[PDB]
Amino acid sequence: QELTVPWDDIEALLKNNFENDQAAVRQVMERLQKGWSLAK
Amino acid sequence: QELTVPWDDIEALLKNNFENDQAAVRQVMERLQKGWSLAK
Repeated sequence: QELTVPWDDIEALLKNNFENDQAAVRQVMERLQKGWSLAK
Repeated sequence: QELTVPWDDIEALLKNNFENDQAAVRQVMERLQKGWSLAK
């Protein structure tokens, strides 16, 4: 699939969503990206 | 990992990001979710 995901904007969303757990922002973003690479 | 992702907010972000291709919003959200389930 030829689709581009705004990882910057998503990181900002998860950053806000995890307004305490930046470590969680990391884990969720890295799992989303990894998963994006797995679900290709 | 015990992490919750705002799929609603992300869908809105991708909806805005793909301000033309709602079909792409679908494909990206479904691949992010599937990938989330794969990268567990």
